[PDB]
Amino acid sequence: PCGTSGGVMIYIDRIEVVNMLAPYAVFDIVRNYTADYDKTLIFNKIHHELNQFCSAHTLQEVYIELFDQIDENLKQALQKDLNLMAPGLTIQAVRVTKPKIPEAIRRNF
Amino acid sequence: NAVYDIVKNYTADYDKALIFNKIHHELNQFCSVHTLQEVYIELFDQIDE
Amino acid sequence: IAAQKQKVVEKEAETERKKALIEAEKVAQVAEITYGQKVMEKETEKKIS
Amino acid sequence: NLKLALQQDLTSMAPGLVIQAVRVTKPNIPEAIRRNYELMESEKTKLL
Amino acid sequence: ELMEAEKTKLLIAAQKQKVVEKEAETERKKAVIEAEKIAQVAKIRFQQKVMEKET
Amino acid sequence: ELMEAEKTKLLIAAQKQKVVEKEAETERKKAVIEAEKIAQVAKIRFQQKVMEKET
Ligand SMILES: *[C@@H]1O[C@H](CO)[C@@H](O)[C@H](O)[C@H]1NC(C)=O
Ligand SMILES: *[C@@H]1O[C@H](CO)[C@@H](O)[C@H](O)[C@H]1NC(C)=O
Ligand SMILES: *[C@@H]1O[C@H](CO)[C@@H](O)[C@H](O)[C@H]1NC(C)=O
Repeated sequence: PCGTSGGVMIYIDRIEVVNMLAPYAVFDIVRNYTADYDKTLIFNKIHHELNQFCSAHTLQEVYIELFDQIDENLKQALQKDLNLMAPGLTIQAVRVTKPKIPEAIRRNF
Repeated sequence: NAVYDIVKNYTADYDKALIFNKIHHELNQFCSVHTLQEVYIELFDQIDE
Repeated sequence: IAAQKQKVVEKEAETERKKALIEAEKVAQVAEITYGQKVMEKETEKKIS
Repeated sequence: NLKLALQQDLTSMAPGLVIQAVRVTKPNIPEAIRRNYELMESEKTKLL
Repeated sequence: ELMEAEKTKLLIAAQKQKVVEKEAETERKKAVIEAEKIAQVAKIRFQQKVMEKET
Repeated sequence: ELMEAEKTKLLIAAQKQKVVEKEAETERKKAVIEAEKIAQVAKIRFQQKVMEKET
Protein backbone atom coordinates (compact mmCIF):
# COMPACT_ATOMS: atom_id res chain seq x y z
CA PRO A 1 0.00 0.00 0.00
CA CYS A 2 0.91 3.65 -0.46
CA GLY A 3 -1.11 6.47 1.07
CA THR A 4 -0.74 9.58 -1.04
CA SER A 5 -0.75 13.08 0.41
CA GLY A 6 -4.29 13.44 -0.92
CA GLY A 7 -5.52 10.90 1.61
CA VAL A 8 -6.21 8.14 -0.93
CA MET A 9 -4.60 4.70 -0.96
CA ILE A 10 -2.97 3.22 -4.06
CA TYR A 11 -1.60 -0.32 -4.00
CA ILE A 12 1.61 -0.95 -5.94
CA ASP A 13 1.18 -4.53 -7.14
CA ARG A 14 4.85 -5.54 -7.39
CA ILE A 15 8.06 -3.96 -6.10
CA GLU A 16 11.14 -5.95 -7.12
CA VAL A 17 14.64 -5.43 -5.75
CA VAL A 18 17.84 -6.77 -7.34
CA ASN A 19 20.79 -6.81 -4.95
CA MET A 20 24.24 -8.34 -4.53
CA LEU A 21 26.88 -8.57 -1.81
CA ALA A 22 30.63 -8.70 -2.23
CA PRO A 23 32.14 -12.10 -1.35
CA TYR A 24 34.41 -10.73 1.38
CA ALA A 25 31.42 -9.50 3.44
CA VAL A 26 29.71 -12.91 3.57
CA PHE A 27 31.18 -13.90 6.94
CA ASP A 28 30.16 -10.67 8.66
CA ILE A 29 26.72 -10.56 7.01
CA VAL A 30 25.77 -14.08 8.07
CA ARG A 31 27.23 -13.54 11.55
CA ASN A 32 25.20 -10.37 12.06
CA TYR A 33 21.87 -11.29 10.44
CA THR A 34 22.08 -15.00 9.56
CA ALA A 35 21.13 -16.14 6.05
CA ASP A 36 17.80 -14.23 6.04
CA TYR A 37 19.59 -10.88 5.69
CA ASP A 38 17.45 -10.14 2.62
CA LYS A 39 14.21 -10.23 4.60
CA THR A 40 15.87 -8.54 7.57
CA LEU A 41 17.33 -5.65 5.58
CA ILE A 42 15.31 -4.95 2.42
CA PHE A 43 11.86 -6.46 1.99
CA ASN A 44 10.67 -5.56 5.48
CA LYS A 45 11.66 -1.90 5.06
CA ILE A 46 10.26 -1.67 1.53
CA HIS A 47 6.69 -0.95 2.61
CA HIS A 48 7.65 1.66 5.21
CA GLU A 49 9.99 3.43 2.79
CA LEU A 50 7.30 3.46 0.10
CA ASN A 51 4.76 4.88 2.55
CA GLN A 52 7.21 7.59 3.60
CA PHE A 53 7.84 8.51 -0.04
CA CYS A 54 4.13 8.51 -0.90
CA SER A 55 2.98 10.59 2.08
CA ALA A 56 4.80 13.62 0.61
CA HIS A 57 3.31 13.30 -2.89
CA THR A 58 -0.15 13.41 -4.43
CA LEU A 59 -1.89 10.73 -6.48
CA GLN A 60 -0.96 12.44 -9.75
CA GLU A 61 2.71 12.84 -8.83
CA VAL A 62 3.17 9.20 -7.83
CA TYR A 63 0.88 7.61 -10.43
CA ILE A 64 2.12 9.55 -13.47
CA GLU A 65 4.69 12.30 -13.01
CA LEU A 66 7.20 10.99 -10.45
CA PHE A 67 6.85 7.33 -11.43
CA ASP A 68 10.20 7.79 -13.18
CA GLN A 69 11.72 8.56 -9.76
CA ILE A 70 9.83 6.25 -7.38
CA ASP A 71 12.35 3.47 -7.97
CA GLU A 72 15.38 5.75 -7.65
CA ASN A 73 14.11 7.24 -4.39
CA LEU A 74 13.36 3.82 -2.91
CA LYS A 75 16.75 2.46 -3.99
CA GLN A 76 18.54 5.43 -2.44
CA ALA A 77 16.55 5.04 0.78
CA LEU A 78 17.46 1.36 1.07
CA GLN A 79 21.13 1.86 0.19
CA LYS A 80 21.52 4.71 2.69
CA ASP A 81 20.68 2.36 5.56
CA LEU A 82 22.50 -0.67 4.17
CA ASN A 83 25.78 1.19 3.61
CA LEU A 84 25.98 2.19 7.27
CA MET A 85 24.56 -0.93 8.92
CA ALA A 86 25.58 -3.92 6.74
CA PRO A 87 28.50 -2.97 4.48
CA GLY A 88 29.00 -5.13 1.41
CA LEU A 89 25.37 -5.62 0.43
CA THR A 90 24.30 -3.26 -2.35
CA ILE A 91 21.02 -2.65 -4.17
CA GLN A 92 21.90 -2.91 -7.86
CA ALA A 93 18.39 -1.99 -9.00
CA VAL A 94 14.76 -1.50 -8.00
CA ARG A 95 11.57 -1.87 -10.00
CA VAL A 96 7.94 -0.92 -9.35
CA THR A 97 4.69 -1.58 -11.18
CA LYS A 98 2.11 1.12 -11.86
CA PRO A 99 0.01 1.73 -8.72
CA LYS A 100 -3.66 0.82 -8.74
CA ILE A 101 -6.03 3.76 -8.31
CA PRO A 102 -9.67 3.72 -7.13
CA GLU A 103 -12.35 3.03 -9.71
CA ALA A 104 -13.81 6.54 -9.51
CA ILE A 105 -10.45 8.20 -10.20
CA ARG A 106 -9.61 5.69 -12.93
CA ARG A 107 -12.93 6.39 -14.66
CA ASN A 108 -12.34 10.15 -14.64
CA PHE A 109 -8.90 9.71 -16.21
CA ASN B 1 34.37 -14.37 -25.98
CA ALA B 2 32.24 -12.78 -23.24
CA VAL B 3 30.12 -15.92 -22.77
CA TYR B 4 32.30 -17.22 -19.93
CA ASP B 5 32.14 -13.97 -17.98
CA ILE B 6 28.41 -13.56 -18.60
CA VAL B 7 27.59 -17.04 -17.33
CA LYS B 8 29.91 -16.54 -14.35
CA ASN B 9 28.35 -13.24 -13.27
CA TYR B 10 24.78 -14.38 -13.99
CA THR B 11 23.28 -17.83 -14.37
CA ALA B 12 22.80 -19.41 -17.79
CA ASP B 13 19.30 -17.90 -17.83
CA TYR B 14 20.83 -14.42 -17.84
CA ASP B 15 18.57 -12.98 -20.53
CA LYS B 16 15.51 -13.04 -18.27
CA ALA B 17 16.93 -10.88 -15.48
CA LEU B 18 18.98 -8.80 -17.92
CA ILE B 19 16.29 -7.83 -20.47
CA PHE B 20 12.82 -9.23 -19.91
CA ASN B 21 12.46 -8.24 -16.26
CA LYS B 22 13.33 -4.61 -17.10
CA ILE B 23 11.27 -4.41 -20.31
CA HIS B 24 8.07 -3.54 -18.46
CA HIS B 25 9.72 -0.97 -16.20
CA GLU B 26 11.43 0.78 -19.11
CA LEU B 27 8.17 0.79 -21.07
CA ASN B 28 6.29 2.28 -18.12
CA GLN B 29 8.95 4.97 -17.71
CA PHE B 30 8.68 5.79 -21.42
CA CYS B 31 4.87 5.91 -21.32
CA SER B 32 4.69 8.12 -18.22
CA VAL B 33 6.17 10.97 -20.28
CA HIS B 34 4.07 10.62 -23.46
CA THR B 35 0.33 11.07 -23.91
CA LEU B 36 -1.96 8.44 -25.40
CA GLN B 37 -1.94 10.04 -28.85
CA GLU B 38 1.86 10.21 -28.99
CA VAL B 39 2.39 6.56 -28.03
CA TYR B 40 -0.52 5.20 -30.07
CA ILE B 41 -0.01 7.16 -33.30
CA GLU B 42 2.73 9.76 -33.55
CA LEU B 43 5.68 8.61 -31.43
CA PHE B 44 4.98 4.93 -32.16
CA ASP B 45 7.94 4.46 -34.49
CA GLN B 46 10.31 5.74 -31.77
CA ILE B 47 9.30 3.20 -29.10
CA ASP B 48 11.72 0.62 -30.51
CA GLU B 49 14.67 3.01 -30.48
CA ILE C 1 -19.07 20.55 14.62
CA ALA C 2 -20.42 24.06 14.04
CA ALA C 3 -16.93 25.59 14.20
CA GLN C 4 -16.01 23.52 11.11
CA LYS C 5 -19.32 23.78 9.27
CA GLN C 6 -18.62 27.51 9.52
CA LYS C 7 -15.47 27.17 7.41
CA VAL C 8 -17.24 24.85 4.97
CA VAL C 9 -20.06 27.37 4.47
CA GLU C 10 -17.54 30.20 4.07
CA LYS C 11 -15.70 28.28 1.35
CA GLU C 12 -18.92 27.49 -0.51
CA ALA C 13 -19.95 31.16 -0.39
CA GLU C 14 -16.53 32.20 -1.70
CA THR C 15 -16.90 29.73 -4.58
CA GLU C 16 -20.27 31.26 -5.43
CA ARG C 17 -18.66 34.71 -5.33
CA LYS C 18 -15.94 33.70 -7.78
CA LYS C 19 -18.52 32.18 -10.14
CA ALA C 20 -20.61 35.36 -10.05
CA LEU C 21 -17.55 37.50 -10.80
CA ILE C 22 -16.66 35.33 -13.79
CA GLU C 23 -20.21 35.61 -15.12
CA ALA C 24 -20.13 39.40 -14.73
CA GLU C 25 -16.87 39.66 -16.66
CA LYS C 26 -18.31 37.43 -19.38
CA VAL C 27 -21.31 39.74 -19.73
CA ALA C 28 -19.02 42.78 -19.84
CA GLN C 29 -16.92 41.41 -22.70
CA VAL C 30 -19.96 40.23 -24.66
CA ALA C 31 -21.48 43.71 -24.29
CA GLU C 32 -18.24 45.27 -25.54
CA ILE C 33 -18.39 43.16 -28.70
CA THR C 34 -22.09 43.90 -29.17
CA TYR C 35 -21.53 47.65 -28.92
CA GLY C 36 -18.68 47.57 -31.41
CA GLN C 37 -21.14 45.86 -33.73
CA LYS C 38 -23.69 48.59 -32.98
CA VAL C 39 -21.20 51.31 -33.95
CA MET C 40 -20.45 49.55 -37.24
CA GLU C 41 -24.18 49.19 -37.92
CA LYS C 42 -24.70 52.90 -37.26
CA GLU C 43 -21.92 53.83 -39.69
CA THR C 44 -23.53 51.68 -42.38
CA GLU C 45 -26.90 53.30 -41.61
CA LYS C 46 -25.31 56.71 -42.13
CA LYS C 47 -24.00 55.59 -45.52
CA ILE C 48 -27.44 54.24 -46.43
CA SER C 49 -29.04 57.56 -45.50
CA ASN D 1 9.06 9.75 17.80
CA LEU D 2 8.02 6.31 19.06
CA LYS D 3 11.60 5.06 18.78
CA LEU D 4 12.87 8.12 20.65
CA ALA D 5 10.36 7.54 23.45
CA LEU D 6 11.18 3.84 23.81
CA GLN D 7 14.93 4.45 23.77
CA GLN D 8 14.66 7.28 26.30
CA ASP D 9 12.69 5.01 28.63
CA LEU D 10 15.12 2.11 28.21
CA THR D 11 18.47 3.91 28.39
CA SER D 12 18.53 4.10 32.19
CA MET D 13 16.23 1.28 33.32
CA ALA D 14 17.74 -1.43 31.07
CA PRO D 15 21.08 -0.24 29.67
CA GLY D 16 22.53 -2.21 26.78
CA LEU D 17 19.24 -3.07 25.03
CA VAL D 18 19.27 -0.78 21.99
CA ILE D 19 16.23 -0.20 19.78
CA GLN D 20 17.62 -0.04 16.25
CA ALA D 21 14.47 0.78 14.28
CA VAL D 22 10.69 1.16 14.31
CA ARG D 23 8.19 0.84 11.46
CA VAL D 24 4.44 1.49 11.34
CA THR D 25 1.68 0.84 8.84
CA LYS D 26 -0.71 3.58 7.77
CA PRO D 27 -3.70 3.87 10.12
CA ASN D 28 -7.20 2.66 9.24
CA ILE D 29 -9.26 5.85 9.11
CA PRO D 30 -13.06 5.51 9.39
CA GLU D 31 -15.17 4.76 6.34
CA ALA D 32 -17.01 8.09 6.38
CA ILE D 33 -13.77 10.08 6.47
CA ARG D 34 -12.18 7.81 3.86
CA ARG D 35 -15.03 8.46 1.43
CA ASN D 36 -14.44 12.22 1.61
CA TYR D 37 -10.75 11.75 0.81
CA GLU D 38 -11.70 9.85 -2.34
CA LEU D 39 -14.15 12.61 -3.24
CA MET D 40 -11.40 15.22 -2.93
CA GLU D 41 -9.23 13.32 -5.42
CA SER D 42 -12.22 12.92 -7.74
CA GLU D 43 -12.42 16.72 -7.89
CA LYS D 44 -8.70 17.02 -8.67
CA THR D 45 -9.34 15.04 -11.86
CA LYS D 46 -12.69 16.66 -12.70
CA LEU D 47 -10.65 19.83 -13.23
CA LEU D 48 -8.62 18.08 -15.93
CA GLU E 1 -16.96 11.67 13.75
CA LEU E 2 -18.96 14.48 12.15
CA MET E 3 -16.45 17.06 13.36
CA GLU E 4 -13.80 15.17 11.40
CA ALA E 5 -16.09 14.84 8.37
CA GLU E 6 -16.35 18.63 8.21
CA LYS E 7 -12.56 18.98 8.17
CA THR E 8 -12.35 16.95 4.96
CA LYS E 9 -15.48 18.56 3.48
CA LEU E 10 -13.56 21.84 3.62
CA LEU E 11 -10.86 20.28 1.43
CA ILE E 12 -13.38 19.02 -1.14
CA ALA E 13 -14.74 22.54 -1.63
CA ALA E 14 -11.24 23.92 -2.25
CA GLN E 15 -11.12 21.80 -5.42
CA LYS E 16 -14.79 22.14 -6.33
CA GLN E 17 -14.21 25.89 -6.54
CA LYS E 18 -11.49 25.35 -9.15
CA VAL E 19 -13.82 23.06 -11.10
CA VAL E 20 -16.60 25.66 -10.99
CA GLU E 21 -14.18 28.38 -12.09
CA LYS E 22 -13.06 26.33 -15.09
CA GLU E 23 -16.65 25.60 -16.12
CA ALA E 24 -17.60 29.28 -15.84
CA GLU E 25 -14.55 30.31 -17.88
CA THR E 26 -15.51 27.81 -20.59
CA GLU E 27 -19.02 29.29 -20.69
CA ARG E 28 -17.51 32.77 -20.96
CA LYS E 29 -15.37 31.74 -23.93
CA LYS E 30 -18.36 30.16 -25.66
CA ALA E 31 -20.43 33.32 -25.18
CA VAL E 32 -17.61 35.49 -26.54
CA ILE E 33 -17.34 33.30 -29.64
CA GLU E 34 -21.10 33.55 -30.19
CA ALA E 35 -20.94 37.34 -29.88
CA GLU E 36 -18.17 37.52 -32.48
CA LYS E 37 -20.22 35.30 -34.79
CA ILE E 38 -23.16 37.69 -34.46
CA ALA E 39 -20.91 40.68 -35.17
CA GLN E 40 -19.52 39.21 -38.39
CA VAL E 41 -22.94 38.07 -39.62
CA ALA E 42 -24.22 41.59 -39.00
CA LYS E 43 -21.33 43.05 -40.98
CA ILE E 44 -22.22 40.91 -43.99
CA ARG E 45 -25.93 41.73 -43.64
CA PHE E 46 -25.22 45.46 -43.57
CA GLN E 47 -23.02 45.37 -46.66
CA GLN E 48 -25.96 43.62 -48.32
CA LYS E 49 -28.22 46.42 -47.07
CA VAL E 50 -25.97 49.07 -48.64
CA MET E 51 -26.08 47.27 -51.99
CA GLU E 52 -29.86 46.97 -51.61
CA LYS E 53 -30.26 50.71 -51.12
CA GLU E 54 -28.03 51.52 -54.10
CA THR E 55 -30.24 49.32 -56.28
CA GLU F 1 -37.60 13.49 40.12
CA LEU F 2 -38.87 16.26 37.83
CA MET F 3 -37.29 18.84 40.13
CA GLU F 4 -33.91 17.18 39.57
CA ALA F 5 -34.58 16.77 35.85
CA GLU F 6 -35.11 20.53 35.57
CA LYS F 7 -31.77 21.17 37.27
CA THR F 8 -29.94 19.35 34.48
CA LYS F 9 -32.15 20.93 31.81
CA LEU F 10 -30.57 24.24 32.81
CA LEU F 11 -27.12 23.01 31.73
CA ILE F 12 -28.38 21.70 28.38
CA ALA F 13 -29.76 25.18 27.73
CA ALA F 14 -26.41 26.70 28.72
CA GLN F 15 -24.68 24.64 26.02
CA LYS F 16 -27.43 25.21 23.44
CA GLN F 17 -26.76 28.91 23.96
CA LYS F 18 -23.24 28.55 22.58
CA VAL F 19 -24.39 26.20 19.82
CA VAL F 20 -27.02 28.61 18.50
CA GLU F 21 -24.62 31.53 18.87
CA LYS F 22 -22.12 29.74 16.64
CA GLU F 23 -24.82 28.92 14.08
CA ALA F 24 -25.96 32.56 13.99
CA GLU F 25 -22.36 33.74 13.60
CA THR F 26 -21.91 31.36 10.66
CA GLU F 27 -25.06 32.71 9.03
CA ARG F 28 -23.80 36.26 9.56
CA LYS F 29 -20.49 35.44 7.86
CA LYS F 30 -22.28 33.83 4.92
CA ALA F 31 -24.54 36.86 4.48
CA VAL F 32 -21.56 39.23 4.62
CA ILE F 33 -19.76 37.23 1.94
CA GLU F 34 -22.86 37.32 -0.26
CA ALA F 35 -23.10 41.09 0.18
CA GLU F 36 -19.45 41.46 -0.86
CA LYS F 37 -20.14 39.34 -3.94
CA ILE F 38 -23.06 41.58 -4.87
CA ALA F 39 -20.92 44.69 -4.42
CA GLN F 40 -18.13 43.45 -6.69
CA VAL F 41 -20.55 42.21 -9.35
CA ALA F 42 -22.24 45.61 -9.32
CA LYS F 43 -18.86 47.32 -9.72
CA ILE F 44 -18.12 45.30 -12.86
CA ARG F 45 -21.64 45.87 -14.20
CA PHE F 46 -21.34 49.63 -13.77
CA GLN F 47 -17.96 49.81 -15.49
CA GLN F 48 -19.69 48.01 -18.36
CA LYS F 49 -22.47 50.61 -18.21
CA VAL F 50 -19.96 53.45 -18.52
CA MET F 51 -18.40 51.81 -21.58
CA GLU F 52 -21.84 51.30 -23.13
CA LYS F 53 -22.72 54.96 -22.62
CA GLU F 54 -19.47 56.07 -24.25
CA THR F 55 -20.29 53.93 -27.28
C1 LIG G 1 28.31 -6.56 11.62
O1 LIG G 1 28.03 -5.90 12.82
C2 LIG G 1 29.12 -5.18 13.36
C3 LIG G 1 28.72 -4.70 14.74
O2 LIG G 1 27.54 -3.94 14.65
C4 LIG G 1 29.50 -4.06 12.40
O3 LIG G 1 30.62 -3.33 12.84
C5 LIG G 1 29.86 -4.67 11.06
O4 LIG G 1 30.13 -3.69 10.09
C6 LIG G 1 28.71 -5.54 10.55
N1 LIG G 1 29.08 -6.18 9.32
C7 LIG G 1 28.20 -6.51 8.35
C8 LIG G 1 28.80 -7.17 7.13
O5 LIG G 1 27.00 -6.30 8.44
C1 LIG H 1 31.35 -9.46 -14.41
O1 LIG H 1 31.45 -8.63 -13.28
C2 LIG H 1 32.69 -7.95 -13.18
C3 LIG H 1 32.79 -7.30 -11.82
O2 LIG H 1 34.02 -6.62 -11.71
C4 LIG H 1 32.78 -6.95 -14.34
O3 LIG H 1 33.98 -6.22 -14.31
C5 LIG H 1 32.76 -7.74 -15.64
O4 LIG H 1 32.74 -6.90 -16.76
C6 LIG H 1 31.53 -8.64 -15.70
N1 LIG H 1 31.62 -9.51 -16.85
C7 LIG H 1 30.58 -9.83 -17.64
C8 LIG H 1 29.27 -9.22 -17.22
O5 LIG H 1 30.66 -10.56 -18.61
C1 LIG I 1 19.69 -3.73 36.69
O1 LIG I 1 19.14 -3.02 37.77
C2 LIG I 1 20.08 -2.30 38.53
C3 LIG I 1 19.40 -1.74 39.76
O2 LIG I 1 18.54 -0.70 39.38
C4 LIG I 1 20.70 -1.21 37.64
O3 LIG I 1 21.71 -0.50 38.32
C5 LIG I 1 21.35 -1.87 36.43
O4 LIG I 1 21.85 -0.93 35.53
C6 LIG I 1 20.32 -2.74 35.71
N1 LIG I 1 20.91 -3.41 34.59
C7 LIG I 1 20.24 -3.76 33.48
C8 LIG I 1 21.04 -4.46 32.41
O5 LIG I 1 19.04 -3.54 33.34
